Amino acid sequence: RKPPDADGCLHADPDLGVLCPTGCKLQDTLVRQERPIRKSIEDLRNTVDSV
Amino acid sequence: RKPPDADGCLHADPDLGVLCPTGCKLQDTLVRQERPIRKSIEDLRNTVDSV
Amino acid sequence: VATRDNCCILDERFGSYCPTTCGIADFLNNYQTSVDKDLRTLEGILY
Amino acid sequence: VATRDNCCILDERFGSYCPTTCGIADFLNNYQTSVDKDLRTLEGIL
Amino acid sequence: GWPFCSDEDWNTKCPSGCRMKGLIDEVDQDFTSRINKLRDSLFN
Amino acid sequence: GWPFCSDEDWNTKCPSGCRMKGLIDEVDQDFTSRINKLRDSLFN
Repeated sequence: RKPPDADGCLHADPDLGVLCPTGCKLQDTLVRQERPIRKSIEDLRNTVDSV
Repeated sequence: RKPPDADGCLHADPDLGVLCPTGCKLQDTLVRQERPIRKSIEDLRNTVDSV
Repeated sequence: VATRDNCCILDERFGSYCPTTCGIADFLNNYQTSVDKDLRTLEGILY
Repeated sequence: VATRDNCCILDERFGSYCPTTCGIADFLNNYQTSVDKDLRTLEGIL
Repeated sequence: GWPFCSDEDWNTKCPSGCRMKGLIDEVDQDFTSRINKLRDSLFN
Repeated sequence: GWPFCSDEDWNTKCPSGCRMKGLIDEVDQDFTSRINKLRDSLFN
């Protein structure tokens, strides 16, 4: 595998180069992703038991 | 002229790649440069207006 | 919100403040390690 | 005391905060444009 | 060819936001895939 | 091979800190040179 890069875009002013997600955008992404993953793991544990 | 890049370093972990100054470091740089620059310009205006 | 009292370097002319990508990388490591442990537990049970 | 790279912790799980480089770029654009105009005027005086 | 970072550099020099989103996406894909495989194994 | 940004991307996506440091330093060098030239003409 090769270190992955995602979500960059080229600004109209070449001097600014490639723009990338800020720390706020990345934080929003992580908080949004963590919730369903943690809930799914909790539910899955219970389903193992309710089977 | 090719856009200037500066102060980057390679992290020991290749997955993290090139590290660059944070917004805090960049802010410090600008705050410190702006003061003597603006004062020097006021000084020049006064020398000119004093004629 | 960032204020002079909770953010010692605050200069609002520079805009709103956000975590740095170092904070993002450190959060990601904590999250990834934690979730992976729980997934390994379930993988041991169902496989 | 807290070090200046760790004195703006606004979320305990995400660490200390900094402005974004968009804020840096926008501040730089205004500063550079303003100072350049003042220098142009001085440089135009004979 | 940038020089190597010092240990002290962390928190004053940080990764590209594009590299981080890449890493974040990889972790979410791994976790989503593993949850789906576990669900497929509830009744084998 | 990145796509071009849209007007709505600014503030959500931003430049590399290495590029901004480069640009900041270039502006300071330009202004310092221009101020010194004006000084040489007024006091020299």
